[PDB]
Amino acid sequence: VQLVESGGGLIQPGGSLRLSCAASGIIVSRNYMSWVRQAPGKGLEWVSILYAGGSSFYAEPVQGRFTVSRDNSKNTLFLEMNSLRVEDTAVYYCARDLQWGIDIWGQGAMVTVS
Amino acid sequence: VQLVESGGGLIQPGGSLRLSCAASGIIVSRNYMSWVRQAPGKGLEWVSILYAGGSSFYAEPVQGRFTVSRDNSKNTLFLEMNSLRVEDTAVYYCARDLQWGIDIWGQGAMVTVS
Amino acid sequence: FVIRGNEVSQIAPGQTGNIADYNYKLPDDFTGCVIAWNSNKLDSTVGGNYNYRYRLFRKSKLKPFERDISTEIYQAGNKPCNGVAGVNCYFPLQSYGFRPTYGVGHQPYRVVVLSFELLHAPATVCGPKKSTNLVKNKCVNFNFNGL
Amino acid sequence: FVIRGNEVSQIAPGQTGNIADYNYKLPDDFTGCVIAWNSNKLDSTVGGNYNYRYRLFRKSKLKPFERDISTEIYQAGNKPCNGVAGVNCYFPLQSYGF
Amino acid sequence: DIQMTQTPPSLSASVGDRVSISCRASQSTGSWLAWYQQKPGKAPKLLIYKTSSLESGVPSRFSGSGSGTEFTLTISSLQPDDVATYYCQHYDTYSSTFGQGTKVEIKRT
Amino acid sequence: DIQMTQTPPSLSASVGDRVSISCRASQSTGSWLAWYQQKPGKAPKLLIYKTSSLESGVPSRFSGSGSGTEFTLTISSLQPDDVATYYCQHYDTYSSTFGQGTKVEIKRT
Repeated sequence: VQLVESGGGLIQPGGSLRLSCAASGIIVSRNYMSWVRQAPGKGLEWVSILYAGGSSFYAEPVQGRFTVSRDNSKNTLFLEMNSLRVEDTAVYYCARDLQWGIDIWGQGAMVTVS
Repeated sequence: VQLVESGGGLIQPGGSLRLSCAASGIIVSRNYMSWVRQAPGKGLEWVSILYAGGSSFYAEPVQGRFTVSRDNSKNTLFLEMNSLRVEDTAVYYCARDLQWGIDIWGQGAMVTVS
Repeated sequence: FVIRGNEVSQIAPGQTGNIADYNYKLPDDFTGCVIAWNSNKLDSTVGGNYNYRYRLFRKSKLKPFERDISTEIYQAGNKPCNGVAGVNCYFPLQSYGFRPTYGVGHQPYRVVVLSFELLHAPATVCGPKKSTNLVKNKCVNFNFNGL
Repeated sequence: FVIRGNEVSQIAPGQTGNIADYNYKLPDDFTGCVIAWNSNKLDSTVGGNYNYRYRLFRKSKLKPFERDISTEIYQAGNKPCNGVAGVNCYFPLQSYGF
Repeated sequence: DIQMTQTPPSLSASVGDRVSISCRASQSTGSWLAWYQQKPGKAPKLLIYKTSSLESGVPSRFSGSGSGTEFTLTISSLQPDDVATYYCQHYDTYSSTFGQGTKVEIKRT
Repeated sequence: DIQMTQTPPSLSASVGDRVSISCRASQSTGSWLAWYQQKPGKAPKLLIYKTSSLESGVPSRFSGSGSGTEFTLTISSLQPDDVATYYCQHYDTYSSTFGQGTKVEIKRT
């Protein structure tokens, strides 16, 4: 079970970046898939989550700007972010989530807003 | 103790003045006394101090110009302003200095140089 | 137990934090030792070690050596959560997520609190692993284990 | 030494005053005596006795019985005056002028 | 119910800069707007009550201000610890709401 | 040199309210700062000296605190005797430096 994150990069404030996360070893349609950004020098921030049933919950700071989705055929987590603020830059991790919480993380995707 | 000052008035630039301030209720040769001017629209500026021992300590701008003195028999502080300047206009207050500081304030004499 | 890198210092008398406050309380008069050594290979793999869970909140600060293994629903709001995980309801269990190239402040650290307890009982655990030889036929000083 | 009559009151174990805290410190547990008498005729002259000097500014509160013999120029402000007399940079001694 | 905003949504400034953020509402409150600060992984800390008087411990650089629909938060100097989310908090004897917040971060090239 | 700055220059509070004013020196003075109260047409009255000693006669409601760079006067409850200008003076045996002045008034509509 591995989560390969890509698409994180430099984006102007208010821009739109699209983060992709290939999932291997498990099907994410049957798994909670969360986006947890850890700000450089700060802790992990569980900003987004998409259940196995298609329901999505977003943190209020990113609510209305961040949407979590998945491609079942491609088995890839997707974070679509728009109107990005300077405070959104972090090492994002796409992550499997279970009853005990997050179970599998990623190698880390660097998203910078400036 | 009451400090009553006189000599407040108008004087031409470069002239000489002698501001007086009687001290009542204490012996002037037994306490520190001070001259402190407040310009119109400014905080306080302590310009000189005469000790009860006759040790006169003048500020460097007033060093060599103003002469602080006390008449123990008359128990009155005197200030001989000499070589007056335009900046020498202020409400000048005699005051009583101590270990704690300036406790007795004189009513003040207006000083206008123009 | 195995904790994060930053929570080792919390295991100490007179200290506070998250693990020291809501996972394991070291009394201000704790007697013994705290020993922390790295088990990054022994615990953390590339996929992650997730049999370790740590508490983060509790009703009050845990009493010294008072153990709370229960996974009960925590109620500190206006209405109870009645077992389910609803609004203003957190499951008090979260896993660390150990990785083999983690930062020094997050690698799996084995912390062991060797506590010495003395009560109205004999010293049935001792450490007298110190013996000399037994050379004979001289006027010597001998101590046959308290003798 | 010789000090002003009121200043004699400052010299006491743990007491206050500029002389009591910046020229010489008497610890609150002091054991001994302090004997002060007027000698105005002995020392003071009509021209003023300026042979006596006293410190008015020091960086730190004095330790008991600790004395700083040197008279380096005190610094209090934003910038050091490297021992130069000037604005906010004064000589650490003043004369009584008896 | 309650729907009040804050401006700007994203703020960035250097060390020692002055900060003037705004909270605004559709109607008049008069007596019940407060200021709180929240950092990632921490609980809110009360900064200002009555929009003009500083809460105990809130630095002189920090200062509320403002009247009417707008509420001008004046941080007299933006120190690194001031980098956080600023929320207008409202008092009422029932449900109430929490604001979107003003998230200030470090300005860099 | 040594300059002290006072905040807020324009404050309107009411009797009973606290008056929290801050005077900050550019560098460390240690303890040589004094709080004074002056009314227009009147001489300043020393409210506190050494930034922590309650001056003999000034009401205890005034609580001056601070050291080095920063200092703060806190009027626990405003009263009409407290409706005046407030100054901070760096203490020096010579001319020294005074504050710009925080004028405190009665708040009204």
